[PDB]
Amino acid sequence: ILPSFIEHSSFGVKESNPYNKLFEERIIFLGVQVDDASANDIMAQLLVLESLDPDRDITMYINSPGGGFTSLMAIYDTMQYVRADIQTVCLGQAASAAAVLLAAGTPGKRMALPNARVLIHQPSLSGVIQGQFSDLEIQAAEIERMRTLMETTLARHTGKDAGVIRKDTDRDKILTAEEAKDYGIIDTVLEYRKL
Amino acid sequence: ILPSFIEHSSFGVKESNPYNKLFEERIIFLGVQVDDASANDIMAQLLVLESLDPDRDITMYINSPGGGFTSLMAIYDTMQYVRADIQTVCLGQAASAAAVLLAAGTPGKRMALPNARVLIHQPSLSGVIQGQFSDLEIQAAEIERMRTLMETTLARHTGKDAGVIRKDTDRDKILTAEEAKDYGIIDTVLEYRKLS
Amino acid sequence: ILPSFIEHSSFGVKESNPYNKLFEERIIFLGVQVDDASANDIMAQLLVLESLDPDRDITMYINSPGGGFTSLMAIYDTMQYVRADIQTVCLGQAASAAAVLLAAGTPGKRMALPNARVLIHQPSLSGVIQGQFSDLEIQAAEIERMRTLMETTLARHTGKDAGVIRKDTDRDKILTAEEAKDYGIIDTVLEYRKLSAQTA
Amino acid sequence: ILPSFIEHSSFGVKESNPYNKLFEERIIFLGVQVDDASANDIMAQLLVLESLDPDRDITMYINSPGGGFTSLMAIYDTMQYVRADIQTVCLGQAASAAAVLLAAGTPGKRMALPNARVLIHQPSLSGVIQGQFSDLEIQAAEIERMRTLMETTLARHTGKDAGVIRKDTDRDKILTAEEAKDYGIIDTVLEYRKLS
Amino acid sequence: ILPSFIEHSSFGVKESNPYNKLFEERIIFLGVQVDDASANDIMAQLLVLESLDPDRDITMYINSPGGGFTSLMAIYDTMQYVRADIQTVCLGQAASAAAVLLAAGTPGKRMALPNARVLIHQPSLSGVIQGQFSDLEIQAAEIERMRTLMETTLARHTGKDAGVIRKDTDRDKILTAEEAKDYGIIDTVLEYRKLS
Amino acid sequence: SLTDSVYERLLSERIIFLGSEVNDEIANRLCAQILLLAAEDASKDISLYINSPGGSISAGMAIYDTMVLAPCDIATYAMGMAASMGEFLLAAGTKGKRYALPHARILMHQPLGGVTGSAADIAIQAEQFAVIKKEMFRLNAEFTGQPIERIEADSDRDRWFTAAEALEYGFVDHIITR
Amino acid sequence: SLTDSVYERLLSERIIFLGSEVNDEIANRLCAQILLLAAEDASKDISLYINSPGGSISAGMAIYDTMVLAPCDIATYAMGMAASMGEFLLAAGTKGKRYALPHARILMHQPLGGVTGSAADIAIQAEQFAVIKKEMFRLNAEFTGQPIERIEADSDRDRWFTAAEALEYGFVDHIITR
Amino acid sequence: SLTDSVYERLLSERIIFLGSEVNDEIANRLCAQILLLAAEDASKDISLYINSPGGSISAGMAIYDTMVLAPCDIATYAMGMAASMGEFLLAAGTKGKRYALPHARILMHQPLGGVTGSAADIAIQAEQFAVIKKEMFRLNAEFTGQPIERIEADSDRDRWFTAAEALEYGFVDHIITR
Amino acid sequence: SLTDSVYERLLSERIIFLGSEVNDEIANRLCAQILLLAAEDASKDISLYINSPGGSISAGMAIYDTMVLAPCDIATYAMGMAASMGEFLLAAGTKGKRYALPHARILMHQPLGGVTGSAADIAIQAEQFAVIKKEMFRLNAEFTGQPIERIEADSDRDRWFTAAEALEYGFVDHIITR
Amino acid sequence: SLTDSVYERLLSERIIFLGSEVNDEIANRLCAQILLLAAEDASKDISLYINSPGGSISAGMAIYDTMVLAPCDIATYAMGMAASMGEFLLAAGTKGKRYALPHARILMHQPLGGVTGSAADIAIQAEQFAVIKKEMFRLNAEFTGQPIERIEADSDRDRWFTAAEALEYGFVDHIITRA
Repeated sequence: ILPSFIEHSSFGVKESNPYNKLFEERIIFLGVQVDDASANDIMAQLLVLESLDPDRDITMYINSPGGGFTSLMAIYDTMQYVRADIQTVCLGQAASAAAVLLAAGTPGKRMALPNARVLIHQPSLSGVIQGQFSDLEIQAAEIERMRTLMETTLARHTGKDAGVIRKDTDRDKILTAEEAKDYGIIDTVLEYRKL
Repeated sequence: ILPSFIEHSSFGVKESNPYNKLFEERIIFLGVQVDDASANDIMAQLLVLESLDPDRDITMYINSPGGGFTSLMAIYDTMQYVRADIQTVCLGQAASAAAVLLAAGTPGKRMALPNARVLIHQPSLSGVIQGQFSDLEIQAAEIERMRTLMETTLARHTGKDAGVIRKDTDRDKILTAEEAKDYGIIDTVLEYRKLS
Repeated sequence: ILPSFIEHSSFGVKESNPYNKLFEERIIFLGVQVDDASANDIMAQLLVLESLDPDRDITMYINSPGGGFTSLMAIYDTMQYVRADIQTVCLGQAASAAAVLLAAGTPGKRMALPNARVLIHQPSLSGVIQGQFSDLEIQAAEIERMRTLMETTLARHTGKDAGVIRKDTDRDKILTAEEAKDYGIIDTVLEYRKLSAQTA
Repeated sequence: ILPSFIEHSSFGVKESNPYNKLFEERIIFLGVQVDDASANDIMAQLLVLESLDPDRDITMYINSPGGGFTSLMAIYDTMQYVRADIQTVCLGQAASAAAVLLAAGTPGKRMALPNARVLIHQPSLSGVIQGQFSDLEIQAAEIERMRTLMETTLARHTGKDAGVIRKDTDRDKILTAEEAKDYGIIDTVLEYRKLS
Repeated sequence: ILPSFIEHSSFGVKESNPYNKLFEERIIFLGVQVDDASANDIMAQLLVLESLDPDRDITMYINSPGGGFTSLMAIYDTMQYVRADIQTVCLGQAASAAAVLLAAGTPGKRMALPNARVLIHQPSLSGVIQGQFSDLEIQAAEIERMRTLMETTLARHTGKDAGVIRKDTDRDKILTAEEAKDYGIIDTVLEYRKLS
Repeated sequence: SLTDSVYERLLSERIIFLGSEVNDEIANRLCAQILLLAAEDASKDISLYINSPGGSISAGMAIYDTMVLAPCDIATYAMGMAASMGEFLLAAGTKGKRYALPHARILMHQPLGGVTGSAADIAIQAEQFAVIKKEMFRLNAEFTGQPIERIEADSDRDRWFTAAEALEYGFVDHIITR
Repeated sequence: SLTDSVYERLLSERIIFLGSEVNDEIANRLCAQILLLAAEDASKDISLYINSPGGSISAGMAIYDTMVLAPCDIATYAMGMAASMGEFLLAAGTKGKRYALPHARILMHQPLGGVTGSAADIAIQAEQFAVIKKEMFRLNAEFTGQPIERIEADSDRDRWFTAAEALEYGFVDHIITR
Repeated sequence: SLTDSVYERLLSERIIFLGSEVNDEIANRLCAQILLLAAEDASKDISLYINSPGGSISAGMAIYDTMVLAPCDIATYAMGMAASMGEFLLAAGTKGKRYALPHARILMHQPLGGVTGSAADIAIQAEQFAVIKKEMFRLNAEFTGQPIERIEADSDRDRWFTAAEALEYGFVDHIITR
Repeated sequence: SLTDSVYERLLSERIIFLGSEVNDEIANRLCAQILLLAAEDASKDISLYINSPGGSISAGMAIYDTMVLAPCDIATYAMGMAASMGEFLLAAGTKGKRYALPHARILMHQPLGGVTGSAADIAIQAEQFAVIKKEMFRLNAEFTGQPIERIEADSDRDRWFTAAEALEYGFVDHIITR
Repeated sequence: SLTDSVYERLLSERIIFLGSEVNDEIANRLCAQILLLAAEDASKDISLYINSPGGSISAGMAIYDTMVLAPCDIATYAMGMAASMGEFLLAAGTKGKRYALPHARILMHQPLGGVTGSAADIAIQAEQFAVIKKEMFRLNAEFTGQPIERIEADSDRDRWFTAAEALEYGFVDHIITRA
């Protein structure tokens, strides 16, 4: 259950969700697991926002446990591609793929809330790919590529060496918001604005 | 969860999705696996866009892991058939069938984002077709046809020899956006347009 | 995911789907497997279109892997029955039952896209009908009838001999769009209308 | 997938389905299996149509593989009960219960398309009714009643003898549209109206 | 599939279902199995109809295979409770609980179509209630109460003796519409009212 | 097999058990056993211990006919429970030699079953029920000494007997004690 | 194994059981047993106790042919229930030596089966039904002494016989009593 | 079979186990064992080791009656756990020769069961619960030496006893330490 | 084991059964049996009773080659049903010693199978079908004496033979009657 | 047990069967049997009848090494079907004593398997595929007498052989026959 509400104005009266109101303000919410379906939805929202106003900033709210590598790259390419600057904000967790995305925001504009959590790790395949060795060797090759591409593109955004990333991600690597800033994944850690 | 929003104008005020707004701009999204259902949806969209304005370009955004052969051909025939030019843009992956479609855009207008990935491979049948040998021989025959038709229609669009395609697709063949351009599957690789 | 869009006019502003816009233009889409449910939907659409304008043509877009025999005949009868001419257009595949329908459009108006595929074959029953032999013998009989009725009605529309159809369909028979034309299942093969390659 | 469309008029502009347009024109569609749910829907539609205009005819389009006996009788009673004449039209199949309904239209107004098919048979119970013998004997009795009621009411409408119906339905009995007319289940067989 | 349609008037133009049109005319449809959910829906409808116009009659169309006892009673209490007279009409079946409800309409106003069918029987529990004997004895007791309450309330409305009901319902008791009238469950049997 | 070996040893002592639901499978084995024992020693009694909830009539009648046709006497002991077919077979034991253990329960009721198929098929099944119901009652009447009208009536629903009550009804000749 | 051991001991007394659904498996064992017993003593009778609900025709004909080709006589006892193939095999016992136990039930009906494939495949299956239906009737007519027309008619749906009725119909020569 | 062989050897030492849920199947085997042992040596004791969570009353009463009717004495040992029927049967051992192992637990409670069917059918079930509840209480009262009123009250819900408590309540005569 | 024991005794009489679907497992056992019997007495006939619905070609050929390479003759009896591989193996019996029981049915048809992988893989499977279809026909032609063209044509769909018809087609040499 | 008893009697005649999918379980029993037979009579041949669709390489190599290390000769008969590991083991029989039954089919192909885990884990699995593929080919080359390049090429996909063809390829020394 997710409420909707109505907005007064001299022009007229409109119904909206929180998610729509968020989008109205150029905020895209990345909250599920990055499956092929959700990725298209993100790209489309990105592309549409650019089309609607190419100069104004797009902001991306991230609380995602991660997701598909093929999708990660497609989203990434789209983020980088659009005319508008991308502001990335980790709200809870940015794990796996989501971590790379968080990191892939435009420099200066990458954030996290203080008890946010960033986790990086190398690509896994749970479930099994079956096949002739010839097929499996091709596959394995493609996976090494995929792995080194994750490392390349994190290296690009973090200012770290690709080989260092590979070492740090060989096993799972958990980062507090502070640590994530040090690592070069985010620029600033949001402080609370309460009165 | 996929938000909708509203568009101001002096004429009136309209509600739309991202997918609809995309469609309003003659962009068709090919994102699922190309099952018979989705294919009909793609064809209908194509046919409708042509009917609405036959001169203006149709663009096809592709991020698809592939799909049915029978569907592939139908979509292909529809792409080629409509009056309007087709622009194909690979965001993410264009695998299997989706690769052929990507390739099958009007020459000059086939694109991919830089870390996009194109995979080609010959037609597989996971799951088993059961039958009398007589039936299975007919089936096998039809599959050889289907295979060589994939190779013909790629050859047409890539400028490669059909026999070469067959050699290259005998096993899975993965192409970076650059490699895909070299192969003749896309024309250009999109560079990022970030203002900064 | 299937977008909707809006159409401007001096009369008013209307929302529609592709499928609705297609229907607005007297095009009925036959894309699923011809189950009893879908068949009713097709017949209703046909009947309604006739009721809305009996003189104008109805077009039927076909990309169907086939379907029920009992349904096939119902659709067929309705196609033939309505006042309006029927135009049949195979977009991808017209298999099994769908093939007969394709063939059953009004002569002159049966088409296919070039890499379309038409498959004809005799009626199968996957799954088992269980019963006393007396019941089964009745059933079998009814199936032979159903089989020969498919052959009759194809013969009618293809110009071929019923016995020939039976021979050609004893086993599965796959036809390219060209082959299908030769076979007398469609009249023309659609050529692409792209404006860019029109310089040839 | 079932399209909707819009109807122009000088009064206003209305949206409808094919099924609604059909109903607007006093046509009720009997296309599913006659389960208790659907039967209520049919009765309600019949009752409503009568209430809306008791003099004008109601027409019932039938393509149904059959259905429940308890439901058959209810629908039947309703068909006969309403003020308006009932025109029955078999479009594909009218089997089992559906056959009786087809037959139960008002005399003169029962029809079928040419390759339509009518099947009659006695009541079956697939699945098992469990019980004490005392309970089962009561049940059996009630089933013999139900059987002979089917035979009575077909006899009434076909002009045949009840006992003859019973002989003919002991096993399944399939009828072509022509045969069905001969049998007295329908009055006329629709000929195609194609302008050419 | 259940069509909707539109009603002309000089005041305005409204869209409705058959079920809504029915309700607009103070007709409540009792067609499913009387589960706790459906029973609440029936009560709410009854209560709302009373609130809207307490003097005009409410009619209840019954084609139900029966249902929960706890629900039966609730519906019953609500039927009797509201200011308005209740007219009960059995269209197909009124079995088990439904039979009691049919019977429980206001005297003079209980009806059935001619091939309708009324079945009465004592309360069953298919499925098992598990427990300590102390719990089971309490349960058994409550179920004898429930039983005798069905018999009481039928007796009240049929003009029969409670003990006679018990005897007659010890086993299943099936009634034709005529028989049901004799038994005192309905008052009149509806005759078909068609013009020919 | 320890259980098999234990029954075996009893079997050689002319003691057999009907200790479960009455199937074709259980019935056949019992029938075989009664056949084998009769063929061994056609003069000595057979002891049939019964602790069964009931079962198939068809299968039960195999046991019953096999009992009746045996040359030797067949003594029946109701232990724990003799229900439905179990009661029938108990009561079918040779007169005088039908025993109940003191806390055994006996259950008499009418047949249960099922109905399926075409109305014609069901008409037939129903006809069969009549025949069988009648016959089973006739026989229980014979065994117990009660009139068939009381057997019908009492059998209408579950009818429970203690050992004591069963004796006076005539299912059983004696109650065993020490 | 206690049951095996009990059947074994009967087997050596030339007594075999058809106590279940007639499969290929059950048929083969029976056929083997009849082969083995004939080979032992080719002069002495074999007793075939039948308590079966019916089964595979194919499998049933294996048993029937094996019965017919045996040198020795084959006596058949209907105990509890002899249905369908069970009835057929009962009635196929050597004439004069076909018995019914007094409360056994016999069930005669026509073949059941299934229909599967392409219309062509089904046409073939159907053709075969005709052949089989015909032949099974022809044989029951032969066994019973009834005319094929009455066998056809009576077999149309389930046809039940009491031991008494089965005797007069000709499924069986005697009814056993004592 | 190693376990079978081990129990066998004990069985020949007149030692029997009730080591599981009490079914018709388990009960029957126990009843057979007691029968077999009595028939072997009618003078020597039988030792009934009990480690059971309880079970079917019907089945339990088969065992109980079989115990009572045995010529020889029946010693009962509560090991690990004697619950419900398990407690009942323990307490039903011949007086003086009912033992608890020191860390055994005894569980007394009232019957559990189920209710289903028509209201009439349930009325009957219920009636029977009354009969059974009463008698099971009567018997536990007899075994323990407690008044039926206390058995009723204590049995209303799960009632747990240590070996110690079980001795003072009268389920058991001795506790074994050595 | 009673069934095992019965087959055993027949096995020592040089009688083997192909009584089921033809697997690798069944085939292997048969092949072993034929190997064992040949190795015992290389001069005396082996009798192969067949009541099978057909099965694996690969597995069937193991049996066939084993039959052919055996020193001794192999007599084949069609009982109940010899279908598909069953028919093949029947017809492969040593000429003159191939029998049908009078109401046995024989079924001849073409191979069935499946098609699985990449288009390349499937191309290969298909190629294999051609080889196999051809070969199986060639052999049935050889066995029966029919021309390969008729075997191809008749085998296209299920082709049913009575014992009579099977004799005149050449699947079998004799029909047994006695 | 009738089947056990029948195999037993054959076992004492120094005849063993590989009649199924090659598991660890089946392999172990075979290995045990070869061990037992060698230990009984270390001079007399063992006959290994093979009707198998293939199976585990690991499990197959147990059988192979056990065959090679045996003192006595190991004769191999291909009956019905010798596929994949089945073909390998057939061809691994002591040279001169490898037989095919006339309508037996032999199937040679490359290894299949699976890939799962972290990219690192998969990198390792892959490395191993290389090692194994290479070795299995090396050995089939040795058995058959073919060059490793042809074994690689032919083994790329399912490669079917009739008894005849298997002889010429070198999987087998003889084809058996009578009349």
